Amino acid sequence: MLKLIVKNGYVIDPSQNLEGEFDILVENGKIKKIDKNILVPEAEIIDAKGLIVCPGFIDIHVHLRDPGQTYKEDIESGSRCAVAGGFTTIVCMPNTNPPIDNTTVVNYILQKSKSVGLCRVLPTGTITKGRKGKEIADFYSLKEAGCVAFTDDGSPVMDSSVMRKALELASQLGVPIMDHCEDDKLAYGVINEGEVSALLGLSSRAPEAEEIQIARDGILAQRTGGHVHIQHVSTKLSLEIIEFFKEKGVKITCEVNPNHLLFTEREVLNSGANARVNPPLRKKEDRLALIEGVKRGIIDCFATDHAPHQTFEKELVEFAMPGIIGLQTALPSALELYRKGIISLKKLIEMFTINPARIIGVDLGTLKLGSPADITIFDPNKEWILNEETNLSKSRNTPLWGKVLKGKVIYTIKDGKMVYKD
Amino acid sequence: LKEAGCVAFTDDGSPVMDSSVMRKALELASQLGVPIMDHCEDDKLAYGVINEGEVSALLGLSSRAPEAEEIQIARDGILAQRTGGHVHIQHVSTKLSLEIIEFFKEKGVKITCEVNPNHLLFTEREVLNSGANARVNPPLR
Amino acid sequence: MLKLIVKNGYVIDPSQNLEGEFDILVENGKIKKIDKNILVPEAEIIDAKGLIVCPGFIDIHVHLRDPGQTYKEDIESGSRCAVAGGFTTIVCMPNTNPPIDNTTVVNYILQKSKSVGLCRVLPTGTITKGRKGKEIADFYSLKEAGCVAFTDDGSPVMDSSVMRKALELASQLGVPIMDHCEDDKLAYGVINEGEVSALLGLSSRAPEAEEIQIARDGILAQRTGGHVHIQHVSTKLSLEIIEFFKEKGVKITCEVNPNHLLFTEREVLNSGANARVNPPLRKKEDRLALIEGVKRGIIDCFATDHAPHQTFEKELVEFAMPGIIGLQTALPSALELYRKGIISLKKLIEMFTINPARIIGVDLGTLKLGSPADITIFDPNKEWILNEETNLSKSRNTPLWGKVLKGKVIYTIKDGKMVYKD
Amino acid sequence: MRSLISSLDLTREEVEEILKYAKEFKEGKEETIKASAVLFFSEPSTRTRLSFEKAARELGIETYLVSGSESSTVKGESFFDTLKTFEGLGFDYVVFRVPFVFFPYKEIVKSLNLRLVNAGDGTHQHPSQGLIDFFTIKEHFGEVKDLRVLYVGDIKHSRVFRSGAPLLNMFGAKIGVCGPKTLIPRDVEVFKVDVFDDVDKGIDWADVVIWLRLQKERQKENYIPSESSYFKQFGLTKERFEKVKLYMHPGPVNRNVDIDHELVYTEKSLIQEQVKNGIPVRKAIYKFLWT
Amino acid sequence: MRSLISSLDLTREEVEEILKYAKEFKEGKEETIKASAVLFFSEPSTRTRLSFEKAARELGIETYLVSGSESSTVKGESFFDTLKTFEGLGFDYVVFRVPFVFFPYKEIVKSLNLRLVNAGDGTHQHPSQGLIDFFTIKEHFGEVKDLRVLYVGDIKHSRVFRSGAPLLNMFGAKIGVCGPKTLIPRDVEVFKVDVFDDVDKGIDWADVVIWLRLQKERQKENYIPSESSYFKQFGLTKERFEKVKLYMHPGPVNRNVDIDHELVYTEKSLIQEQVKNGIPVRKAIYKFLWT
Ligand SMILES: [Zn+2]
Ligand SMILES: [Zn+2]
Repeated sequence: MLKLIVKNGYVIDPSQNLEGEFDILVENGKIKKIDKNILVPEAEIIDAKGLIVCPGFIDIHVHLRDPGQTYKEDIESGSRCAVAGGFTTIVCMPNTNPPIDNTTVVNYILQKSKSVGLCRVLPTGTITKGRKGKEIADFYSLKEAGCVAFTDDGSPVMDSSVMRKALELASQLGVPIMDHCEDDKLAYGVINEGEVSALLGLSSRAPEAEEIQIARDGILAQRTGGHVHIQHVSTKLSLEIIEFFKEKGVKITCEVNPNHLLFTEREVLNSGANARVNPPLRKKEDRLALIEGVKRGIIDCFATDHAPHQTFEKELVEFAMPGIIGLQTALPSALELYRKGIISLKKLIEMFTINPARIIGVDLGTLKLGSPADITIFDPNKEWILNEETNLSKSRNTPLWGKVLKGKVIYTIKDGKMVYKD
Repeated sequence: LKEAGCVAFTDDGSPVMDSSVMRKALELASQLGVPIMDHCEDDKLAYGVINEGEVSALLGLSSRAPEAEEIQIARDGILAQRTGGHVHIQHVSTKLSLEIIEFFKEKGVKITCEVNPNHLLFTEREVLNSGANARVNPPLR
Repeated sequence: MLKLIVKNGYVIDPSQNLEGEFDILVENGKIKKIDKNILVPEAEIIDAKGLIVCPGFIDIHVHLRDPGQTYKEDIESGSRCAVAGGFTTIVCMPNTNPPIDNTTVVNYILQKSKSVGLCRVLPTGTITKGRKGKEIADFYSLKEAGCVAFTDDGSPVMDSSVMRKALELASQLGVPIMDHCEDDKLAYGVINEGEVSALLGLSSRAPEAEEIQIARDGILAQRTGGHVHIQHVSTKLSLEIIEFFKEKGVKITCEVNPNHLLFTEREVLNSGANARVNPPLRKKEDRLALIEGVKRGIIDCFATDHAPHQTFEKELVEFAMPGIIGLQTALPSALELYRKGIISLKKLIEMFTINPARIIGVDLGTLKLGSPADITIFDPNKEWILNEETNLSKSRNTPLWGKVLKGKVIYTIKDGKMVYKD
Repeated sequence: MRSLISSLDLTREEVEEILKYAKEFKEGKEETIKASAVLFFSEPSTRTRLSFEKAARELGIETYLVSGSESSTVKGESFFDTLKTFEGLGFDYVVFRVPFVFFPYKEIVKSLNLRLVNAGDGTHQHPSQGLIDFFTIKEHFGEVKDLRVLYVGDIKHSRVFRSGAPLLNMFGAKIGVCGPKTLIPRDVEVFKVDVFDDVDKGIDWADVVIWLRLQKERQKENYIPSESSYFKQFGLTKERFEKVKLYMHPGPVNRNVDIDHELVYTEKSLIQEQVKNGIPVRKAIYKFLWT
Repeated sequence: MRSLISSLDLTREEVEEILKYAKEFKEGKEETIKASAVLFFSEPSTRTRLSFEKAARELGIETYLVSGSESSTVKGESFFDTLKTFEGLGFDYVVFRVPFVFFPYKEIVKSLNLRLVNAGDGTHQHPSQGLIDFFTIKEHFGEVKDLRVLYVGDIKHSRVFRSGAPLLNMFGAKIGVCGPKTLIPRDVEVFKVDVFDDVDKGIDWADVVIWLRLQKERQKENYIPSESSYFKQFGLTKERFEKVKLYMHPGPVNRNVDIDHELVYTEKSLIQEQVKNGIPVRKAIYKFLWT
C-alpha cells in the first residue's frame, strides 16, 4: 500500500493537544492527514472502532542483552516484546558484553536492529571505558555513531569528578547523562534496608545510596549546565530532592519503573528472587510517594528497565541477578493509575510518548503532520495473562507472571507498517 | 574519646570520602549523644588552591569547585535524616549550600551550620589584594 | 535485467578445464549457460571482444583496517580496491581494533560489508584472545558466526602447544589455521638479515625465524591432521620445507605476496619505508626461488597481503609500520610471470581463483553451471599507473607507486551485477 | 630594574614600543647590550630557551644556562633565594621558566636588582609567546583590530592563551575559544571571549586559529578520552584544512593530535613564522628592559 | 647547503680535501667562520660533543648545546620538526647525535637550509670518527694503502666501523674484523673484509688493531656470556700486548673488557692521538661544509 488509514479510533496526541474521534492517513511512512471520516479508494484500512489511538510508545530504559547474554534476551526477542507492548522506539542500555564503549558495538546494534525491522533501537554508550569507572569513554565517537545518552548502568559512577567531566563533555555534544544512582558503599546488599532485611537477615541496600547520588547529580547538572536523567527513583526523599533542583531550572529529569509503583519490599516474601531489583522495592510509604510523584508531575516518564534474567539466575534471593522484565507489562501496569483516578488517560500517554521523546531529544512521541507514522492502538479494558502462551521475552522474571492484566495493545505501527497485531 | 571529654568528631581539615564511613560515624556518635562536625569538600572536586571563579580563570591557579562543598552538605543532611544523627556543617561558603541546608532543616533533620566571618567580609578577589593570606578551605567565593 | 550476457570474450575456467571463445548467460545471479554465440532479446550485454573472461578473483589475505584504523583503509575503500583489481571475494585479517575475537566484531564486518555490496568479505578470527598469545580464542562461536580461518596475523604463535591446540580445534570445525611464521626471538628488527642490514646497521629479521615456524607448522599439521596455510613465504629453504611436507600428504598450503616476486631487500635502498614488510624482502636468490616455487606448483595461490599504512607511518625505515598495499596491483604484478614465460595464463588464473577457493573451502573460483556469477574481465596488455588519479586505497604504501603497470581489469561482476568498470 | 612577568602589566604604549623594536630587529637592526643573563629553565623547553639564548647572544649579552634546574629541587631553597643568588652573582637579567605559578610577584620583583623575564610560569603567563603570537598575526594582517582569533584546546592550563588574549583584546581583536568543555574555565568570560562548542563553527568564524598543544597527561586526568578522539573532535584534520583560513601553534606540534602530520607546513600555516619571529620579539624584550 | 651524513657519500677528492684541512689545522692554521651551530646530542657523548664544540669555537662559530635532548622525547614532535625549528632559529649548522638510524636521509637533507653534521645515528654512521681514525692511521704510516686494519668487537652495532671501513677501502687498505660471532653481520662481506675467528690470528695479521667499545648491554642480550670472558677471548690483554703492532680505540675504553687497564697509554697506543686529532678533523669538516 502507498496509503494507510487508521479508521474509527479515539485519537490522543498530547504534544499537539489533540483529542477526539479522528482517522489518520499515513503515506510513505509519515503522518499525512488527521481528519474526521477519511477515505481514499483501496488505501489500506485498520479498524480501531472502540480503541485508543496515540503516538508509538518510547521506552528509554531497556536491556537487550545483545551482545553477549543473548540466552537472557536478544535484539529480536527484545524488539518483539517491545512492539507487543506498544513501543516503536526503545533505548538500549550499554551494559552488554562487550559493553557499548566503542563504535563497533554501536554499529553492530544499529545494523542488527535494522535487520529485525520492528522497532527503532537507539543505543547509549558507557560513561567510562568498560564501565570500570576509571576512564571516561569516547563520548564524541560514540555520539557520532548514534549513541543518544551515556550511562554506566547498572553501575554507579563513584568519583564525582568523573561524573562532573562526563556531564561537561556530554552537554558539549547536546546529549544527556543517564545515571543509576546508588552509592556502592551504602548499596552492596540484595534488598531494601527495611522490614524484610531485618526479619530475614538478607543484606540490604540503603535508600540513602540512591538519594546521595541524586543530590550529587542535581548539583552537578546545575553547576555544569548538563542534562542528567535519574534512572529509577524509588523513595520519597529522592523525589523531594529532584523537585528541589527542577524548581531551580536545572536540567534534571527522572523516570519510574512501574514495578516500584506496584510492589513494596514485601514482594520479596511473595515472589522471592523475581522481586530482586536495583534499586530495591522499598516500603509502602515510598510506593505511595512515587504515585504522588507521577500525579504531581515530578516524574517525567515511565521506563520499564526491562531487565531479563534466566530462571537459574532467580532462585535464592542472596544469589539472584537483580532485574525485572516489563516491556509487555508496562501498559496494563500504568493503566491502574488511570483506573484508580490518579492520572488521566492523556497524562498516561504523555509519559509513554512526548515526555520520554523530549528527554532523549528525539522528534518522536507525536502525530504531527510530517512526523514518522509511529502509532500505538490499545484497549484499556481487555484482560490477559503474561505466561508461556503470551511471553515474548526469553526470560520470565516478573512478580506479574501469571497475574491477570487489564489493558492491552491491539496494534503497533512503525513507519506506516504494521509490526504487531493482537 | 567521648568518655575522656571529646564533644564532637571531625576529620577536619579532611573530608570523609566514603559515605558508609560517614554514615557509621553518625550512628555511633548519635548513640553517644554527640555531633559530627564535617568539613564538606569532595577531594576529587576540590584539590586546587582557590575558588573556581574569575581569579582562577584569570591567573591559572588551580581551583576548588563550589560543588565539592555542596555535594557533601547534601550527603550529610541525607545521612543525618536517615540515621537521626546530628551533623554540624563547618564552613558554609555558597548560596546553594545554604539552600540545601534549609531544605533539610525544614524537614526536622538535626543539621546545624556556622559561618567564618571571613566569608562574610571577603570574596575570591581578596586573593588579588592579600595573596596567600586569602587562601582558605573552603575558598572565598 | 533478469538476464545478462558476457559476449565475445575469451573464457578460461581452469576448475572445469574450460577454455575458448564463449559467451556466458547469467540469470538470478548464477551462471546459467556457457555457449558459443548466445542471444536472448533485451538481456543485458557486456562486450568482452578482445578480453579475457575468468572466475572472479579470491584474495585470502587482506587488511581492511576496519574496525579501528579506518584512516588507513576501511571496508568500503578496501572493497573498492578489491573490485578495481578483479576480486569478488576477499578474506579479511583479524588484527583490527577491536580484534576479530568475538562474534560482535564478526557480525559488524559481515553487515557493513553487506551494505557496501561490492565484494564478498569473509572474516577470519584470531588464534588467541586479543591476539595476545596466551589463551585460545573461541573457535566455535567464531566459526559459527562466519569466520573461515584463524590467524594471529600479524603476530606469530610462540607456544607450540597453543598452535597444536588451535589446529586440533580448528580441524574439528573443518577450517584452516593461517599462520604468520616468524619466530619473534629471531625476527624483531626491521628488514632482512642481509646486505642492506649489514651496510646500514638497521636491525634485521633472520630468514630462519620464518623457516623454523614453517617446519613447526608442517609437523603439527602432519601430527594433528589439521590444515595449515602458510601466509607469506619469502625464502628458498621455506619452499623446500613446505614441499617436504606436501610430498607426505600433509594438509599444508601456502601463498606468495607478488611483492616478494618483484623486489629484493635492495628495494629498501630505492623506496625506503615503502619496502618495509613482514616477512622482509629477501635476496635475489630467494626471489628467484619463489618464482620457481610458483612455476613448479609448490606455492598454491597469490594473496596480496594488502596492508595499508599512512605516509606518516612510512618515513624512517626504523619507525615505519610494516606492510605494502596490493589489491589493485596484484594482476599486473602476476602478469609479468606470464610475459616472461614462467607461467601460463590458465595457471595465473588458477592461482587467483580455484586454488585460493579450495584453501578456504569455499565453492567459488569457478564458472560451473549453478554457481554464483562472480566473473572477472581483463586486458593483459593495457597500461596504467597507480597514482593519485587511479588509487582507491586511502593509503599509497607500495614500491609500485608511480610505475607503469601492464594488465588491467575492465569489468568485475559480483553475483550477476556489474560492480567495477574500467 | 625593569621586569616582564605578565601581559597584564603591559600598557598599549609599551606593546607598541616592543613590537616596533621587534620589527626593526626582524629587518636587520643591530645592537650591543653589554650585560649578562642567566637562563633558568627549571622546566626545560629547548625551543624557547634557544630562542631567548640566540636573541641574547646576537645582542652581545653573555648567557649562562641552568637547565632542568640541573636536577631541579634544591630542598630548603626557595625561588626567591635562587633569584637572590643570581643577584649576588651580578647577573643583569634572569630569564626563568618554572613549573609553578609565580604569584604574587609584584613585591618580590620590587625587592630584586634584576631584570626578570618570565619565559613561562606554570599555567599562569608566558608574555613573550603572547607577543610573538600577536606580532605574527599583525605581520600578516597589518592590524589586529576586528580580527576573530580562535584558540583551540586546553584553555584552562594555557599560559600562552593568558598572555596573548589580553594583548589581542587591548588592540580590538575578538577572542574565541573551543576545546573540551572540561578544559574551558567556567569564568573564561574574564577574557571577553566567544565560546564555541563545535570546532567547525569556530573554524568558520575565525580569521586565524591557534591550536594549543594538547598534553598526553590530560587523558589520564580524564579531561579527554584519548588523543585520537581529541584530534577527531578538535584537531586540524585534512577535512578541516579546506575550511580553515590561517592557523598557528605555539609549542611543538603534537602531530595527529593538535594538527594533521601533513598540515604543519602549508601556505595556510604561520607555525614556522612564529618560530622565526621569536628571536626578534625576544631581542625587543631585552632591549625594552635595558633602561 | 652542504651536509655530512655518511662516509658512503664522500668521494676520494672530498676525503683528500678534508684531510688536507685537518693537517693544516693540526699544524696551527687559523680561520674564522662567522656562523652559529647547534649541537643536538639527544644521545649524550661528552667526548664527541666537546670535540665538535671546541673545534667550532676555535673557528669563531657560536655554539649552542641541546643535551640529553634536554629530557629527550618531545611527544608528537619529529626529528624533522626539530631540524625545521633549528632552521627557523637561523642556525647554520646542526651537529646531531641521535639513538636511531637516520635513514632514508637524502630527501630530508635536501629540504632543509642547514649544514647537517652527523655525530652518530644509532648503529648507522659516525663520519667524523671514521675520518679521525683514517687520519690517525695516515699520520702514523704516511699512506693507508695496503695496510691491514683489524677491527675487534661489536661490528654489528658499530657506526664507527661503518664510517671508517669504507674510507680505508677507498684508499686501498685491507679491512679485517674479529669479534663474537654473534656480533659479526652475516653479509659483512659488503665491506670487503677478512674475518678472523681467533683474535690472536687477527693480531698477527694486523698493522693496526682498532678495539671497538664493548657495551655491557650485549651480555644481557646474550651476545656474550660476560665482560671478563670477552676480555679473555677478544680484548687487548698483557700477553697480547707483546704481539700487537699498534692499536686504537674510538670511544672511551671499557677497561679490562676492551683493553687492559695498563695498556691504554703505551708507545704502541694511538688512543690519545685519536683524541688529539678529533678537533683538527672536525674543524676541517666545518670548513669543508662552509661553501
Ligand atoms: Zn538498567
Ligand atoms: Zn597480514
